[PDB]
Amino acid sequence: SFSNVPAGKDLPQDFNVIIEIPAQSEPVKYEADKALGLLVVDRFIGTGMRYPVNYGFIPQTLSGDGDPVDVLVITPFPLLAGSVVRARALGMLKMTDESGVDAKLVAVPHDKVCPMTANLKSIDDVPAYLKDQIKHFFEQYKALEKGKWVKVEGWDGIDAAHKEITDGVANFKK
Amino acid sequence: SFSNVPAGKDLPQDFNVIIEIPAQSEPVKYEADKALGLLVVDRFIGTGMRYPVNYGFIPQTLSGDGDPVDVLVITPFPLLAGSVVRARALGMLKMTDESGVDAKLVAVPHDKVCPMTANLKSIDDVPAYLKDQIKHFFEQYKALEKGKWVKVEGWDGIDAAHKEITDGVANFKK
Amino acid sequence: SFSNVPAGKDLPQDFNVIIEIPAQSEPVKYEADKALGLLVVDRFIGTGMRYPVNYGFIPQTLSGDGDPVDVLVITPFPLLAGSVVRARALGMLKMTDESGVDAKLVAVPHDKVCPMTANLKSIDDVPAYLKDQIKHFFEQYKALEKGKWVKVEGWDGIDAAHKEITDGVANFKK
Amino acid sequence: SFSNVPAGKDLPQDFNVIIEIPAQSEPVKYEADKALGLLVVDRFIGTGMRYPVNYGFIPQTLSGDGDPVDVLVITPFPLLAGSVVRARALGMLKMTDESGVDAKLVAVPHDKVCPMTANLKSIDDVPAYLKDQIKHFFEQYKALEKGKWVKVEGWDGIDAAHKEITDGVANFKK
Amino acid sequence: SFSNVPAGKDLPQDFNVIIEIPAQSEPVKYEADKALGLLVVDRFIGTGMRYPVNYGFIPQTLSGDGDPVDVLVITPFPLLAGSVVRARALGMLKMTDESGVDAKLVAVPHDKVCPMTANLKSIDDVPAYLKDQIKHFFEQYKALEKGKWVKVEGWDGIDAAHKEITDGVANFKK
Amino acid sequence: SFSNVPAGKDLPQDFNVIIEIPAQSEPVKYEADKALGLLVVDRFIGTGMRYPVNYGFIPQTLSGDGDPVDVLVITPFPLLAGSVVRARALGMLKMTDESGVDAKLVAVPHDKVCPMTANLKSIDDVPAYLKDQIKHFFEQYKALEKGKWVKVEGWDGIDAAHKEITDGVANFKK
Ligand SMILES: [K+]
Ligand SMILES: [K+]
Ligand SMILES: [K+]
Ligand SMILES: [K+]
Ligand SMILES: [K+]
Ligand SMILES: [K+]
Ligand code: NA
Ligand code: NA
Ligand code: NA
Ligand code: NA
Ligand code: NA
Ligand code: NA
Repeated sequence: SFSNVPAGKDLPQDFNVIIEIPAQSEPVKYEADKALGLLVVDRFIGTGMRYPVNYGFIPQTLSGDGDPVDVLVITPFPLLAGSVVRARALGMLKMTDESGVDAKLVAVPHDKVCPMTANLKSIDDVPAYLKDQIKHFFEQYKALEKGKWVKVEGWDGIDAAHKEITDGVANFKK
Repeated sequence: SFSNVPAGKDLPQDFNVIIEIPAQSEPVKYEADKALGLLVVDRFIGTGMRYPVNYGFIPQTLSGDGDPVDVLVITPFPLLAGSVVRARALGMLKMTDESGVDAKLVAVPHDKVCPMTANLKSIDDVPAYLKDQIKHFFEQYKALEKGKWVKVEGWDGIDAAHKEITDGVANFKK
Repeated sequence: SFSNVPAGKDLPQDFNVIIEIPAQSEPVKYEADKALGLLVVDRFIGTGMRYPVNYGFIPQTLSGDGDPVDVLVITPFPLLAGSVVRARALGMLKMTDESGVDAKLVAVPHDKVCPMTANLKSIDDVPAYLKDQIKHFFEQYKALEKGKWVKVEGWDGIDAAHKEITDGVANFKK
Repeated sequence: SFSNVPAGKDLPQDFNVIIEIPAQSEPVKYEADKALGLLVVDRFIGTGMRYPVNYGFIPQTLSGDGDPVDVLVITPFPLLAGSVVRARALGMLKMTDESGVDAKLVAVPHDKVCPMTANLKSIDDVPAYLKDQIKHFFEQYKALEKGKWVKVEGWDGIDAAHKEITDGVANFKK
Repeated sequence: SFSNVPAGKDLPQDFNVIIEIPAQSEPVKYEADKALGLLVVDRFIGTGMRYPVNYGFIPQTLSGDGDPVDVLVITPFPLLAGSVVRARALGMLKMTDESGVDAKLVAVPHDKVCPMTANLKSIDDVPAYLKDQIKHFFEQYKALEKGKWVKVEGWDGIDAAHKEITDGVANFKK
Repeated sequence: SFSNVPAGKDLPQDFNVIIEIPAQSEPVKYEADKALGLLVVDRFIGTGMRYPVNYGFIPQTLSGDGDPVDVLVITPFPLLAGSVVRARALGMLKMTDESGVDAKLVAVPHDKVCPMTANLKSIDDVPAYLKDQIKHFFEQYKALEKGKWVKVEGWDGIDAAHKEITDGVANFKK
C-alpha cells in the first residue's frame, strides 16, 4: 500500500501526501507503517488537542529526523485517514523538538483537486488566525508527555519547502 | 488490496462493490487506485452536494467509459470508504456525460448482509423521493466544474444492470 | 495488509489488535478479509445495537471457533476501523454461541500508547457499568438473527486471556 | 416555551410532538420540563441502547401514567431535541412497565413537512425490521435499572392511537 | 424567547441573528416560532441539499415577503440552532421566488465574536467558490417541491443590506 | 427559561447546572442570556481548543467575578447545550484571570441520573490525565486573545466547592 506510492508526479513542486490524521479528528495520533501497509495507533495526545489541519507525509522521502517529510494539508473539509492527495507547497513551519530540528511543510491540494484553495499561493495568503492556531498547537500539544518539547522558530516560504522535499527524496534513495 | 477483489461470487447477479464515497459524506470525491491500493482524493465537489447513497464500483470490470462499472448501494447506515460489500442489482440510471454514455447501477446488499433492504426487489420498489434525489444529484453536482455536464435519460431495470455487469467483466479480461 | 501483521512484539502479554468495529460506531459489523486485504461488510446488526468498546482481533491466531482470537479494546476515543493498536490484556468474557464456545478478550492499549488507561491493571478495575453494558450487548445483539444465540458464562482474568492468546498463536502455525 | 404549545391543529389526527430524544442520539434520556421551559437530563440509559426513532410527547395531554402521551416519530434524518413537529399517527406499541400500563404512539410528520414518509399510511406499512428494533429496544433498554421492567403486548392501529390522544387531551383539561 | 430578542445593538450595522439552520446540517428546514418560543420543523428539503452557511433571521423585522429579514452567517464552525449571534453585513443575494421578491443578507459575526472573519469587509472578499455554492443552493434546493421556484438576480453590497434592515425594522413597528 | 431555574433542590450539595458548552464540542463559546432566554455566541476560541468536559453554570448565583458560579460537569457522553442537569460537587480548580480571582467547580450528575459516575466521590477520584487536561485547557485556551490570561493555582475539594455555592446563592439574593 503505502510503500509503493510515488513521492510525486513532478517533484518537488507536485507531490503526494498520505494523510495520517484528519483535521479536527479526535486527538489520536496515527502513523502509517510501510512494513504493515496499515495505520498504527502511535499515541493518544496527552493534552487532548486536535490537529487544526490535515496531517501526513510524503512517501519515498527521508528527512533529517529519520522519518519521511511531514506535511500539513489545508482543505475545506477533513480528508480520510490513509487516503492520498496530490498537493503543492505554501511554505513551512520551522521548529526543534526531542528528535532534533524538525520542520512541518504547509500545503494545499492541486488546483484541479481543490479549486477552493487555488487562491492560496504562499504561506502569506493563509489567514493569520490559522497560522497562529498551527503554531500554538505545535508549541502545546506535547505539554503532558514527559521528555518531549517543541520550540517554534518561525515560518519560511515555498523555496524552503522545495529544498526539504528534494533533500528528502535524495536521502531516501541512499 | 483492490486489484485482487473478485468481481463477484456468482456474476452478474451476485457481485462485489468497493465503496469509494459513503452516503451523505462530506462532498469530497475519492477514487480507488488499484496501482496504489489506496483511496485517492479525486476532487472536492464544486457545488458541495453530497452523494445521497453509497457510491463505488465493481472490481475486475471495464465499462464503455474506460473505468470500472459504477454502483450506487442503498443501505440503512452509510458504509466505510474502502470497504467491500456483497450486493445485488435493482436497476440503473442511464445518463450521458463528458466521458460519453454513462450508467450508474443501483444495488442493495445481499439479503444475509442487509435484511433491512430484502424487500427491495427492483428499482420500482425504491421510494420515489430517493430516486428523484439521485437524479437531481447527477444532474446538478457538476454544475460548477467547467467543461463537465450530465443529461439523465431515465431508469432501467435489473436485466439492463446484469448486461452492464457481464459486459464489464468480459471487457476487463480483454 | 492484514495477513502480515505480527500477532505481537512479545506474546502473549504484548500483542497487536486489528480494529474492525470502532466503539459506538453505527451498527454495521465489518470483518477483515486477509485474502483481500480489506474490510468486508459482514452484516447489519438486526437489533441496531452498537459495540460499547472497540472490537477486533489478533492477527496470526486461530481460536477454537475457526476464527482469530477476538478482542475488545477499551479507549477514551474510538479507534479507526482497519488500524492496528499495540495492546495488553485485562481479562476475558466467557460465552457460548452458535459457532461453539466463544470467548472475547478485554484489553487496553500499551501504556505508552494510552496513558489514560494505564491504571486499568485487570478486569476488576473496569467500571461495573461498562462490564454490565458489554455483557448485555453480547446477550442481546443477535436477538433478531434467526438461529443465533449467546449465553454469557462469566468473566475471567489476565491468565485466562494469556492462555487464549498462546493457544491461538500455536493453532495458527499448524 | 413547552407549556403553551397546542396539542394540535386538528385533534386527534393532526397533532404536535415536542421532540425530547433524536433518533440514534447518544444514550441520554432528556425530558421536557414545562415548569422550566428547558430539557432536563433524566438519566443515562444503563444499557447504552439508543432510541431507534425520534421520541417525544404531545403537549397539553395527560395519559394514564401521569405523563403526557408519548410518541415515536419516524423521519429520514433525526430531529432536533426541543423542536416541534406537526405529525400524524400510524399506530401504537402496547406495553406495561413500572409506572403501569403504557403505550407509545408511532407517528410520522405531516405529509407537507415530510413527503418522504407520505406512503406510510399505517403501522402495517412500517418495515418489519424497524418494528422489531423498536420492540427490542423497549424490552431491553431498562435491563440495567433496578426495579424497572417492560413487557411488550403488541401493536395496535390508528384508531387506538386516536383514542389515546383524545383521552389525553380530555384528561389534561380536568 | 425569540419574541424579545432585540433586532440589534446599533441598527442597521450592528444587528442580531437568530440561527435556524446550521451550516452543513442535515437537510431539514427549521423555523423559529415566536408564538411558541421554539424551533418548528418546516420541511424536509426535497432535494436533500444542505445550507452551505448558517441561516437565520433578524428578530423584530418584517420584510416585503411577510417574514423577518433572512440572513446567511459565515463562520469557521457551524452555529447552534436557536442560538443568537451578533453580526455585521457583507452584502446580499437578490432573488425572486413563490412568495415574491426575496433577498438573503450575507453576514459574519462581530469582530470580537469571530476574529477569524474580521478580514471579510464586503461580499467581494468572500471566496468565489462559496458565493457560487450559495447561488447554486438557492437556485436548486426547491427543485423537487411543486409550485416553488427561485431565480437569482445577482449580488449587492453592504449599503443594500443596510436598507433591507432599516426597512424591516420600520415595517415591524407598524 | 434560564431565569427561573432554581439553583438547586438541596443547596449547596444538590444543585442544578445549565449546560452552555458540551464536552468536546467545536471551539465556540456560548453563554446563556437570562434576559433573552437563549444561548448567545460569546466568541470563537482563538486557539481552537475544546472544553474537555461539559461546561455551564448554576442559575440564581452570583460569584465574585460578577457572573454565576461556573461548573465543569463530567459525563460519559456530552450533554446538550441549554439543557439542565442535577449535579453534585467533586471539588474545584482555583485560578486567577482578567476578571479577577476565578474558580471553576468540578461536578458530576446526581447518582440516579448518572450511575456511571457514582464512584467518583471527590476530585481525588478523577483520573490524573483528565485533571491535567482540564488544567492545561484553562492555562492555554485564551493564549490568542489579547489582554486575557490565566494562572492556575491548584485544586481544592468538596468543602471549598460548597462554600462557593452558598456564597453565590447569597450574593444573588442581595
Ligand atoms: K520539477
Ligand atoms: K450467474
Ligand atoms: K512473553
Ligand atoms: K378532528
Ligand atoms: K447606526
Ligand atoms: K443542604
Ligand atoms: Na517528523
Ligand atoms: Na464511470
Ligand atoms: Na470469534
Ligand atoms: Na409515558
Ligand atoms: Na424570507
Ligand atoms: Na466565571
